[PDB]
Amino acid sequence: ILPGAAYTEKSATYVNTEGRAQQTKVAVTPPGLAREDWKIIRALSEIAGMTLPYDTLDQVRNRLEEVSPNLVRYDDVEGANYFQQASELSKLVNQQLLADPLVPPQLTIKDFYMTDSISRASQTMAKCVKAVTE
Amino acid sequence: LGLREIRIHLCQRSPGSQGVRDFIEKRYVELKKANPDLPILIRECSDVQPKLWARYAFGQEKNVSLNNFSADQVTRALENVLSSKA
Amino acid sequence: FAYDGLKRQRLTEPMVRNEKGLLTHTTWEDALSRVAGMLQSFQGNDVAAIAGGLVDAEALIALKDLLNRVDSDTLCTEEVFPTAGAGTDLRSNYLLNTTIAGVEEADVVLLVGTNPRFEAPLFNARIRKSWLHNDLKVALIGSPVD
Amino acid sequence: LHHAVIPHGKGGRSSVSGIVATVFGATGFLGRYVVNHLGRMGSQVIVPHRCEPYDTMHLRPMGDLGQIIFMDWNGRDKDSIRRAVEHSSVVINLVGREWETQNFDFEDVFVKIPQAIAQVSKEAGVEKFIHISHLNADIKSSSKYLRSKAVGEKEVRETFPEATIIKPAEIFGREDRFLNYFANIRWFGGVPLISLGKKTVKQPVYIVDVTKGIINAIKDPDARGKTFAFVGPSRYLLFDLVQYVFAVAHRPFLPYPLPHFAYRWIGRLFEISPFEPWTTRDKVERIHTTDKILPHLPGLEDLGVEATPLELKAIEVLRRHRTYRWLSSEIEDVQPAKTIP
Amino acid sequence: QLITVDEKLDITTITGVPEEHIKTRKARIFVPARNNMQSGVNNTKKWKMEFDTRERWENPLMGWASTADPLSNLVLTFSTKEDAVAFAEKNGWSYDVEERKVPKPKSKSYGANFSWNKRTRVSTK
Amino acid sequence: GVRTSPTGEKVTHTGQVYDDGDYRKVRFVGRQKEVNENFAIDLIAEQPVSQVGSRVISCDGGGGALGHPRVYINLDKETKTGTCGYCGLQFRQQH
Amino acid sequence: TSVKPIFSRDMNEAKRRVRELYRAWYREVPNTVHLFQLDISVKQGRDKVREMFKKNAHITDPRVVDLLVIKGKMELEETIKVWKQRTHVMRFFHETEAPRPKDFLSKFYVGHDP
Amino acid sequence: TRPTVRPRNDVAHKQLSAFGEYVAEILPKYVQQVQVSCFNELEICIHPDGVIPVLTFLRDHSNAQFKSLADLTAVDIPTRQNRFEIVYNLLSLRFNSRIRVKTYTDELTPIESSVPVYKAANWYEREIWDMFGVFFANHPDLRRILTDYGFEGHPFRKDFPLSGYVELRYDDEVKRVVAEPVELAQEFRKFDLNSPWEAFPAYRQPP
Ligand SMILES: NC(=O)C1=CN([C@@H]2O[C@H](COP(=O)(O)OP(=O)(O)OC[C@H]3O[C@@H](n4cnc5c(N)ncnc54)[C@H](OP(=O)(O)O)[C@@H]3O)[C@@H](O)[C@H]2O)C=CC1
Ligand SMILES: [Zn+2]
Repeated sequence: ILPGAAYTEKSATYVNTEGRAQQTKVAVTPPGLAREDWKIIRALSEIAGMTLPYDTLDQVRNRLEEVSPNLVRYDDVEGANYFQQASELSKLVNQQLLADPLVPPQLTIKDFYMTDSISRASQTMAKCVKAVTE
Repeated sequence: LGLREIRIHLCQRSPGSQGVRDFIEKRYVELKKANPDLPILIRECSDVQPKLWARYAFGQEKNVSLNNFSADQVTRALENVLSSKA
Repeated sequence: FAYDGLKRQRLTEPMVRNEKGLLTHTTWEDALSRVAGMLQSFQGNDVAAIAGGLVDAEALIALKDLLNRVDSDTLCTEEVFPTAGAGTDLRSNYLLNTTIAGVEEADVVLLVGTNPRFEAPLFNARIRKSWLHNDLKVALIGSPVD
Repeated sequence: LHHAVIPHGKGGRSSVSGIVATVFGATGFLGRYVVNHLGRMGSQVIVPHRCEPYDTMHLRPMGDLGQIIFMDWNGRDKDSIRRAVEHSSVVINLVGREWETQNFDFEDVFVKIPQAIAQVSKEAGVEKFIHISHLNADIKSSSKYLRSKAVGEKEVRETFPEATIIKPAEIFGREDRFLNYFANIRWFGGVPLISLGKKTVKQPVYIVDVTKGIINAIKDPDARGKTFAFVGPSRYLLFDLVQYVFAVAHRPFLPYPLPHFAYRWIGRLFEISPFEPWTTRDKVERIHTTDKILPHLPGLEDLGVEATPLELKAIEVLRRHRTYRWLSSEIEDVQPAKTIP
Repeated sequence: QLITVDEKLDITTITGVPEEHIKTRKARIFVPARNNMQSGVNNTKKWKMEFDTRERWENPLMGWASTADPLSNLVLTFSTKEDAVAFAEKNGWSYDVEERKVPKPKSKSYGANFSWNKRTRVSTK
Repeated sequence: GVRTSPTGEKVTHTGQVYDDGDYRKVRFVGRQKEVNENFAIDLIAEQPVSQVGSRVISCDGGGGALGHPRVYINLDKETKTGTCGYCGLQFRQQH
Repeated sequence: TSVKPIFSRDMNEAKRRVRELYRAWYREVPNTVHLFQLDISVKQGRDKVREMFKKNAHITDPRVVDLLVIKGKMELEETIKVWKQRTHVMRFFHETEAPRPKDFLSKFYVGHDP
Repeated sequence: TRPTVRPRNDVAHKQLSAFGEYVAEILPKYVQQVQVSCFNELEICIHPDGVIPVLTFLRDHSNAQFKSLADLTAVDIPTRQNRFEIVYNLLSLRFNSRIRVKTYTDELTPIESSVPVYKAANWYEREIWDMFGVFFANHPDLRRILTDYGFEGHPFRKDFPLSGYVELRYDDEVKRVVAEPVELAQEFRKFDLNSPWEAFPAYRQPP
């Protein structure tokens, strides 16, 4: 088990459903011996004699730009095109639609409160589930 | 030492990426049909120089500038990657 | 209100399995060395990784680069997306291309197999805003959720 | 790790080193440097003291608020030892005396007390134990001091098998009884030496080197159960060393030969003092004992410390032994001593 | 008599800052978001420059929040984004600039509450 | 009331107590842990509920301007008592 | 880019003032060690002086150089007149600061500071 | 004369306004702005080249006679390209009047020393150099005055941290006081005090 940082404890990049990249900021530091997540992997790569070529947060974000240049365009919504090509390729292989009706995982409010590891450990979220089921 | 992944960066509106835009429009569908299991990641971003990235085994990457290439030149840059593996 | 989960069940120290098979606190030096030793002894499809829901992009690319350097390409996510056809080759295949603010300009919305109220509460709030103010017509294929 | 001992900060005065250390014998030459280095990085230091609280005051500025804790103890009261070690993660034993007293002989301070501290520490779950012995410890030694060190070092390794045992040569520093001892022979005119100091070799080590070696032993997992020998970088003839001491201090050097039986007789003369004897028979023996060569033991370099030459620090100890005429003389004015290659 | 100096302004060597706190810091240039607990907008007028948050730990004696970051409380105020960027450049700090967020102009109408045939009709006042 | 932990250390009115294994309790060896004995949570419970004949009562803690700011307390719910938010005194509406 | 100078019209004149300051410091180290009764050698003192000049070798603005020289002369005067005490002279050698390793792994083990 | 409101004095306001433009008429080469506050204090804002001509005129002119330099100080405004405002407060005993003269400079531009005009300015300029790092040309003896020997930085700049960068303690090993990076047992707690509601409409800046 390698203890990493939560989203409140690191400056990290997330892309929302629009494709808009945004970055968190460090509010507090990770607890105990926990460490920034990308540093753990960079540290491991050196111990295994496979050192990744970036020592700072700025450099690893340069590496992000080399893989998908939109991941460093913070707060910008970058248009994506070629829906025609995607539809053309989506016809090549036919697959069957099942008879199962489309049922979402969350059907009422009680299913809304505990979905991730943080919310599952929240005592407040447990109060909300208890409130809407008793 | 084979080919693992191809990435194509381009701008949606710059004239320098026009050839890359044409290639995707006309030849990407056929290119993907010949390499079903080859990830060919197209990533558009405003005002970037078009580039072709190729990742080989054990994380070796090389990139080729596609700035002002015509659609025919893009097909060669990709043909060299898909064949002259390394 | 979920931030109080950040003060509970936290992982604060590296852990390894002891000789009875139970997790015990150890140093960063010891923990990484046991991981590095295994990483140095496996190649290709013998090494895989799974990224969870709250993982940042910096860790994602760092993990990908580390696994690629042992010639592994099994970098997976838990959340499925069909790979048939364009797969993830084209961003438009897996994006909300109309954008959230665009909901306010739509005149029809078709929701297929989703419960935006709980999946994206603020996105659903945006739909109700357009339903209220632009007389948006909304139709849903799926279960009749509220 | 218990949450309260996870290191935090940048290794400064207000940081948290994670070290909770009981330092027995912290009120002496080696104690003040060890406590200084622990408090520098925000360790919790427990200082059990036998002395009058006035004599511990110099330790108070060494740690942030609440980080130095003082307790009373008695080397024969095993309960008082338990109170001082039951909360610590490491225990350091620096207890020792260069002369026997009416109440405590070399066996008490070098065998009984070190054994009792190690025993209580083991029973109390103390995880680390650092014990200072002596480089020249030997059951065959002609010095009771060195014979008791050999016995005490054996008993410590049995009570606390995982102990780190450190064996320093003669340690030189500002408050040492080494360079200061030679410089203080000047009040008797000539400098007596057994065989004119040509039969003895010493390899003295700087105080800060020993201190840094102790601190690294605490943090080094490999140091558990080992025995180290802390020696300086150079071996000198006792005659050349004392000649260098008088040159650095710019005092006239008048060595003369004194046979062993004669030196012993004067040693007893100074043992009459009920206070702190200027010299003793045992002290004369240890100064003229050759510093053992122990290639099989690890040393300071094994703990990361780079031994400090005596040539760079002698002035720091010996400048105060000069007269006004020579006070301002610089370090390079005196030529070094012949080092036994 | 004036002289010509065409190089960029770099005062990092005559400000006396330790090198660690020049090259390892990350200044954020932004206009503070409105506190959502209040409607007043007077605290969203000026540009601010702050630095990256660093470790705080509990003081063993009291439990107080200790820090070793000298810049933990440093916040500067600037009239414009250009002023803040220029200050960051000459002092050698890398920085991120966040564009000002201005509330969208809204179309408000009391009459819509009583619409004959629209959904904006309110059921209560 | 002030309890003691299984280690014997007294528990404060805020529930503080060094746990079994916390080194920081060495600061109390040879000295003592200062602990106020009069727990205000228990003292305020000792007070009796005051019966009033109006829907709304006011409290200022007593002593006039030596008390706390004057507040008004609603006594319409019969399932519970109105509590002063400053001093904790309790009120109830008689029948 | 027309700015009022401090002393030097251009870098050529500024580097002349730099060399003059270096000579003054270089000659002064032997007296500083002797007067302050420091336990370091003249070689260490002059190496430290050299290290202080070197950290600023990358400057190209004459005005910045002039201010560095002005401060250097102020520092030298404080030393020559024994306005400084031994503690001030020795603060250049940071004798009590523990080593802070400057490689990624070492920092990773100790904390979050980059 | 409402009891809680400070009363106005228009006679002083008028007199100071007239003298303000009198100074602007006589020294147009250097005067950039003249203003009188609502509590009757006159300020002359000048080009820095005019420090000596302007201060000499106010000291020696028969209709000015500002013989006393009450105060000389600086203010740091990081948002300005010339961040340092230099402020001279002068007193005229003959006319029982005060005047403020203000100029500006940046980190790298020297200001002419006013010691020739006012011997009082000597230590004030040393303090400004010490606390702000503004260099004064032709000062007979410019050096730190308030900070510790060898102190690095200029504490009164807005970007100098409140607690600085180093702190002192006594170290037994080296037997002297040493300087080490600052660590605080309790960090200073920054308070955000400003109300989000405007207080003074009369001073509202245009949007
Ligand atoms: N040249 C050297 O200095 C060398 C020293 N060592 C060993 O290092 C250790 C310390 O060295 P140093 O610090 O120089 O010795 P010091 O005599 O300078 O200090 C000795 C410490 O032991 C304590 N002590 C002595 N006798 C008793 C006693 N009967 N009961 C309780 N406490 C006692 C003293 O406390 P109080 O202040 O109350 O007397 C003092 O704190 C000793 O074990 C010594 O043998 C090893 C090699 C060389
Ligand atoms: Zn009340």
